[PDB]
Amino acid sequence: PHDNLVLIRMKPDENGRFGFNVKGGYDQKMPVIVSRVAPGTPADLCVPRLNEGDQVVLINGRDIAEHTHDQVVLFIKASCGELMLLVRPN
Amino acid sequence: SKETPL
Repeated sequence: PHDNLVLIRMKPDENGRFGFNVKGGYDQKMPVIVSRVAPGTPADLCVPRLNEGDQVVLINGRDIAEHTHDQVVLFIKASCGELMLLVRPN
Repeated sequence: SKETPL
């Protein structure tokens, strides 16, 4: 992914949550995909909105192509004061 | 297939 990308910025909630699920990485033979988006959460109310099926390319400006699922999760957990995501819509 | 909420 490099042609039609979307840059998303979201501030975490009171509990330090964004309201979205991730699947894949380097340890999993599948890219990082946003599997689920919870309603009324930062991921659901941000502009542009983070949608289900979006392929994650960057997390806070870092390339996560060679990173495992656990590392990807911990990188998102280190942006809590906003989370930056570069995704490919699907 | 691992899934994690954030």
